[PDB]
Amino acid sequence: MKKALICIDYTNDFAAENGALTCGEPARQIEDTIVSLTQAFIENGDYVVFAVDSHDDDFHPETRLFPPHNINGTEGKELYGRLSPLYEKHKHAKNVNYMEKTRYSAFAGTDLELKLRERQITELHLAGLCTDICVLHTAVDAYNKGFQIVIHQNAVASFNPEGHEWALSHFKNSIGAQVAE
Amino acid sequence: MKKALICIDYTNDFAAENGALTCGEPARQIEDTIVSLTQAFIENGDYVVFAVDSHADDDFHPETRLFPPHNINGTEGKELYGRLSPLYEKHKHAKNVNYMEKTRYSAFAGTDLELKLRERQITELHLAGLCTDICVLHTAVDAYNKGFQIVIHQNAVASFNPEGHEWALSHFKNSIGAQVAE
Ligand SMILES: [Zn+2]
Ligand SMILES: [Zn+2]
Repeated sequence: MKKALICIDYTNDFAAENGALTCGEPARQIEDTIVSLTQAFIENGDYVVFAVDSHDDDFHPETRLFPPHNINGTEGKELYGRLSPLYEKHKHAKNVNYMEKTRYSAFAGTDLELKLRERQITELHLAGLCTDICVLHTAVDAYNKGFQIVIHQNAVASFNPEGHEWALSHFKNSIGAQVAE
Repeated sequence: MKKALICIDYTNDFAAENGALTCGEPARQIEDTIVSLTQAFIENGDYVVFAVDSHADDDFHPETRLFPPHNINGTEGKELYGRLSPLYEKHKHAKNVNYMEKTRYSAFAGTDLELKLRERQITELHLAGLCTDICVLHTAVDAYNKGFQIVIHQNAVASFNPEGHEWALSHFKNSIGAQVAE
């Protein structure tokens, strides 16, 4: 179908050794496949959204739960590893969108759905962090919005291995997505 | 602040022994707690929504072909389980009681739940029912994105998957910021 890739929260703070909210080894371990995945989408001309947690704010629900992270302007928010130059190489491309988000789901309070419908996109490929938090919530919205969904299981990770497994099974058995190797 | 209870898919098909999609005993073991909870809300005059899956002749529904028919209209599989059924029948006339059919996992999706919550100025959403890591989870994701305070009644939710159940309760507490009440 018409395809888009949503590349979620692959930042320093979520992957880096001293990431302010780091997921650690599982997150860095996917670096190579998510970079290839994204590059491939970009080069084939498919729509690619870098959906990135963005924080300035005692009104944000997460300020109760978590340390400061993915703060606007800081190195923690930058895309991790080889994904940062991939993006910098392509940030002007028509089929590349850098989209700041304020909740776990890439859809919530954003214009992602608007952009996807403009482009008549019908299949949404999901990659990034975490499998059972931002990828999950995104997939829940995608599901309830009627999109076909592809989870790239070697391009997602979580700190919690059980959550990771649980999520992949949820995507397969409840959401009816395709979980791709 | 103003409270409502969303009592999710506590039906024969999801709880009974012979249920088309039963979670089995753990769904049956919460009957007393979920009935006491729901009755407490009803009698206190708080808003209560029985949110019930209603489907399976539509090859357009994502669920058909990929799940056996369940909570089908007219069938006693759709009936509330156990003592929840006579509680509902006794109060179904009440202004603070609503029966709401839903067609996806989340109680918000394609329903007028949010409309009704706004009208009643509900600020805090209490969730109970089945399954912890499916319908309860999807309802909670939506509730979270729509800005509600969320209370999960741990002893009034259950899943057919024990690992999913535990995972979900930590998710609600730690990611969604819900109160997980015991
Ligand atoms: Zn954040
Ligand atoms: Zn169903």
